[PDB]
Amino acid sequence: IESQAPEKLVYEPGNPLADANGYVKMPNVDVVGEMVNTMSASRSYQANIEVLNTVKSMMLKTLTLGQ
Amino acid sequence: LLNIFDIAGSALAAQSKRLNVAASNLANADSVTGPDGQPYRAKQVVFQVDAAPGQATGGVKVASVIESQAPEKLVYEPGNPLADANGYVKMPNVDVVGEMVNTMSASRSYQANIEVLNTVKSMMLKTLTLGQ
Amino acid sequence: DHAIYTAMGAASQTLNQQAVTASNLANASTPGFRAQLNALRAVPVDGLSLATRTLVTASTPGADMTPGQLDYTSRPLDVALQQDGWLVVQAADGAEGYTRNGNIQVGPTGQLTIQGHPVIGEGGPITVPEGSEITIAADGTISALNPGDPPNTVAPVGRLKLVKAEGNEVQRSDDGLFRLTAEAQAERGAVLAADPSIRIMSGVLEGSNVKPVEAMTDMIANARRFEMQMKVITSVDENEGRANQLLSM
Amino acid sequence: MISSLWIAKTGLDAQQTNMDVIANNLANVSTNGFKRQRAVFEDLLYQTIRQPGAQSSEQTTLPSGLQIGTGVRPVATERLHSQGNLSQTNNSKDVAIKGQGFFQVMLPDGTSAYTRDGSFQVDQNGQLVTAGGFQVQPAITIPANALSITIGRDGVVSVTQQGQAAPVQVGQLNLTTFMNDTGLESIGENLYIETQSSGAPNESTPGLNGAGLLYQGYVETSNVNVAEELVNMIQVQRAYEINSKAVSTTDQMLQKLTQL
Amino acid sequence: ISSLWIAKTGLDAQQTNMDVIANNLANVSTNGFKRQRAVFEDLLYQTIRQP
Amino acid sequence: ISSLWIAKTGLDAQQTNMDVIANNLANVSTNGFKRQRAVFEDLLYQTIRQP
Repeated sequence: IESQAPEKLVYEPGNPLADANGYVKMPNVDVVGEMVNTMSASRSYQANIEVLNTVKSMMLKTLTLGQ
Repeated sequence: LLNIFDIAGSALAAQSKRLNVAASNLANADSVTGPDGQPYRAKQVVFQVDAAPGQATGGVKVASVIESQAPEKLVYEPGNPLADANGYVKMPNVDVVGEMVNTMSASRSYQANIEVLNTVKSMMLKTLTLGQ
Repeated sequence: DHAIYTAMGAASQTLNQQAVTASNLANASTPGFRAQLNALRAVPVDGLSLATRTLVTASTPGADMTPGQLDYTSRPLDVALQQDGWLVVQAADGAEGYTRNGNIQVGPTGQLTIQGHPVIGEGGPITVPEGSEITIAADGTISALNPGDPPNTVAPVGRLKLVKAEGNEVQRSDDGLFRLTAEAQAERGAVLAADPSIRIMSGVLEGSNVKPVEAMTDMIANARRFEMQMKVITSVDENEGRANQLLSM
Repeated sequence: MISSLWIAKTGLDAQQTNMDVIANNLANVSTNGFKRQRAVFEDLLYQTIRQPGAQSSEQTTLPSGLQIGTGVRPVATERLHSQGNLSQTNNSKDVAIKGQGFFQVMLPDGTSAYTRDGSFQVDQNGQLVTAGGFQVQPAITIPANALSITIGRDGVVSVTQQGQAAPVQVGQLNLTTFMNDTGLESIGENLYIETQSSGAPNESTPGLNGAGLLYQGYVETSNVNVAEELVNMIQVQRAYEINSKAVSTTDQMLQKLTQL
Repeated sequence: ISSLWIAKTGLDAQQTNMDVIANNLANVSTNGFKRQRAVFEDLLYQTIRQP
Repeated sequence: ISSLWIAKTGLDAQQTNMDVIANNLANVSTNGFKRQRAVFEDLLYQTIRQP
């Protein structure tokens, strides 16, 4: 989906793409929030990778049932 | 190139080109003439999002570095050639404080993308040891 | 692990405070500008056990209605309001905004226009004869003397309406113009009275009340708080990463 | 890039523009008829983020909403048309103005400009010109052998001939007044051109219909109050330093963010 | 910021006073000239509220 | 920067003015000498378009 932040503006009435009351529309990125998002995304990805490895080890030792 | 390596590397290359435009403008502030004999027209970079086809999002393309159309602020020297009637030298239209702020902003964006690349790279090394 | 979010919040919101200060601080030497004071709100997270987290949401409680300090320009129609006074101005959409900018101007056709979207007084927009030579009195009356007529013809041509309202009962409206808070509307009504006790200081303008002292420590505390948040984030992620070894093997 | 950096940037640019105004204003002392120019700034549209709630008034509560806002764009450079002092040049062809009014002048490209400057001369043909050869309108042509020129208090310009005990009335030097004097478009060279913000020019004889009178042998001075400019220079310098501090603080915070 | 503008107003008042003094002193030996005195006046006061 | 350019023009104009003053002052006791006055003029104005 598309984030509904208020789409911050700047004011450069020398640059095109600035409307009447020259305002370059300037995408609405919360930089620190995105830093933290990547930080936590990496951590959760690593957790799930590990879960995969642990389950495979569980299953390969399941094969050694009996013998 | 893997997907995020492409996105972040494009960010890095775009930021580098923006920084080069800023450095060139800052260095040619107060430069009377070009080679052909013309005002040095200040430069700007326009950032488009990359990946027009497919998902419409990801990466940055900065093709077609263009010219900032501010009015070429003038000085009066009717002893210097390069001055028209009502002697007026052409004197580049570079906004030096804008260029310093732009330089700091470009550096910070550069470093942020470096940092995201570092984190994701640790993630990928962990990925490949999947099982074995 | 969710602690990082709270810390993130603080960091993010601190930047917002910085932003406010910056806009609050670039606007020095902007006529009649009202500093937008800011605060941080604790936000508890009431939940099912162990209420331990609180967020740091940023906010702007209002504007600083402390009269900025006056510049004497001797220009006949530069106006300074007394404390808690406002000039009423027909806003862009059309409604009575309130300003402290007394830098009045006249168009060729005689429209009194504090920077355009004109001024409102005792009726619609105030209009004066084209050869204005305006003078503005202490209580708001506006007199006009055509340049080539005997000076005993300065009959008043209008009155400048002034309104008393301050702080709690006034909020900014996404332009430089203030309005009533809609809590002060089941009160002194939609359109206020002229309050014939607010005085005018003629030939004098008012500058912005941007206190550099409190802004400088606003910024100092903001920077320190930001990098404290960064330390908390660093410790939290290092904790989680070193923790992730539990599940393997 | 975050909003703080660019907001402080526009603050720095506004202070730079104010300093440009002050420097021009200070260079143009000893420019006859020059009008001091004052920079007027304005805030930019406030980006609201969270509308305020309701004041429940049960307890004293802070009215917290959130709007950030930006920018200090320069909205005008007004021209303060107050009467400047006069200086005696003893020069017969010089002239100053008493009250509102401007001299109409024909530019080489054919349009008419207007000037509050009286340092006139005569070209080799006898026409009144303005230190730059711009003809004064309507054209006033002086005979070849005038002993003296006199420009009266309503512009009736006349010359004295050898032998005549009568100053043949040689021309009329009429004025032009504008409805909004401040709106004129200063094109440099001490000339203004009329624009939609000033209205059509109303031409009339000096002293009538609101136009001023004429003082021969005197020239108007620049009305620049150097005390205002010096104090404004101090203001501009310290505001610039403050905004520079804001940029530095934001940059350091961004560095700390991007380390991790 | 604040004291800067206050002192600038003081400078402007002193300069107006000096201008009037200069016009008085220059116009000595002008017939029937009536000398001029400038009366000054403090500007609006701002009230800081005591809780 | 443009402010420095403007101020340099102002300094040049004042120094030209001083040169004219000094030439007038030196040539006192020169027969038939006609004094000189420097007349100045502002430069073109940069227009910034309001959106």
